[PDB]
Amino acid sequence: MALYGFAQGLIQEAGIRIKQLMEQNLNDLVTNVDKATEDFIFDTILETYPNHQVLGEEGHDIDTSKGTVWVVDPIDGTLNFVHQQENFAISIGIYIDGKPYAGFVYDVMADVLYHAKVGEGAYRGSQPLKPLNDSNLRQSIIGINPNWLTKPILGEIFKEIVNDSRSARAYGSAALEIVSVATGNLEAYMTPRLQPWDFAGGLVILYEVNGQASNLLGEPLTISGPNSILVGNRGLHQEISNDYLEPHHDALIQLHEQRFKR
Amino acid sequence: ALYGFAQGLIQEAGIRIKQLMEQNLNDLVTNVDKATEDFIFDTILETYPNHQVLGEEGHGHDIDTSKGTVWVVDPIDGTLNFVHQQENFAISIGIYIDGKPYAGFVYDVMADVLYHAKVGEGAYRGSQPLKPLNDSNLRQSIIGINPNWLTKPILGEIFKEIVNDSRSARAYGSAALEIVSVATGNLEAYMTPRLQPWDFAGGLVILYEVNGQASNLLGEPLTISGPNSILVGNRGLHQEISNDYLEPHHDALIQLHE
Repeated sequence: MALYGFAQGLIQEAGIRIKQLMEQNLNDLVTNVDKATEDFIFDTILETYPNHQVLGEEGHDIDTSKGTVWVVDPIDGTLNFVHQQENFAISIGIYIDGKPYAGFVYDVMADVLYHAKVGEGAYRGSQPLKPLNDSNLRQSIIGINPNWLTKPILGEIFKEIVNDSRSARAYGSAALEIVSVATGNLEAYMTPRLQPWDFAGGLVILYEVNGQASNLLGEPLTISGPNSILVGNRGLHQEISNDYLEPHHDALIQLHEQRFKR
Repeated sequence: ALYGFAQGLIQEAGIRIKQLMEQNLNDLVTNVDKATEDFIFDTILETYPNHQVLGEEGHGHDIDTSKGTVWVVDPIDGTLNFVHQQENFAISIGIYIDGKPYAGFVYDVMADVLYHAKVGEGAYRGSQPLKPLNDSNLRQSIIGINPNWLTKPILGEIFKEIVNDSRSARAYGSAALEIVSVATGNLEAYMTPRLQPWDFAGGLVILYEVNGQASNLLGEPLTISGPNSILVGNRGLHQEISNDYLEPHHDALIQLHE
């Protein structure tokens, strides 16, 4: 539990430093807080575990299958931060020899840390989260940014799933949206593009409550590269993938290759 | 005093919803909505016999909302959020005198935050005053709009271009709290093609008191006489969205509106 405990305190303490920076200043603050927060997180890890690797948003050619890897987003939801001064998270996923060990998403402005060690359950603070139950799409609320319904091809494909869902939401922080699936606040969430540091922490929490995650082609998520994202309770993950994205697989493959190849 | 009375009243309504959720441990939302509206209605009339109540649960259907003092109330704004999230829903109460705003109240029940305003006297988050809004450019603005409206044949095109130019979009699923979100600065604009009076009435007073503006999609003023489309924002991007993006589609909107 040692490294887990170190991560937990570190992320909370980095949250306190984010609020201190916001106080002093009472689109340039967010860049500055983003760098401050990653340099603190990087330096504290390096001081204590000198051989650990850090895959970070702020930039810190890394083979994520070898040794211990911290994948960090200092501020996930930067626009939320700039415009609302809340609804943004620090996110930390920790992986050992390519394999998930622990995940953390810290809602800095509510002081709520979501966290999970692989195998040991998922938590909101000191309260355990319950396993997820299956839903049908017809009774589910889903997370999806309205901007994706405007895009060529992607638009038409996401329209049907929006149409069948009961309703749709979008909160602007991917790590917090994936946690909203883990807590049952959304039955599913999707986006065509996310960096590893936006899903790594959230994914560990999701998996402890029996949720599932894939990309839009049903392929597993890994921290080796950016990807599209579909997460949900088992049941309706399989309905969205099987009945709504499957009939459009070739078009999704083409989008995927255009976005990610090379 | 009428203002203070409504403040105490909306909070007690919330305590009772919290009680019915607590005791229950999708028929819940239906019964809860009824008991809250009946509580609100019985408490208004018992102190103010001569007032009326235009209610989501069905009190005052077709009353003529221009005569006298009129309480326009939604007990659970965001019924889907209530069912699925047990949070992100609000009680909304607008008080209108002679067809004109007097006061507004939206109570985020699970966060225990009351947003309130009396015409001419400022808007509040509990006891903290809310700052007046500044102008934003559309390209630097976050807008609130549900993805669903982008699926519809004529609407989807009418909103497309405004989603594209805007910096990003969000959707919370409670119109009363989305309007309040425009009044607090968490959103720069919010829009939808259909909303009942009980879902905007309380929110509009809060907004007007921080200098935001509100109209329908055709730039016409909103009233409590019936359903309408909605566009709220700070002044500059209200004007940017209406003038520049909505105005070209007036004839299609005129048609949708009837």
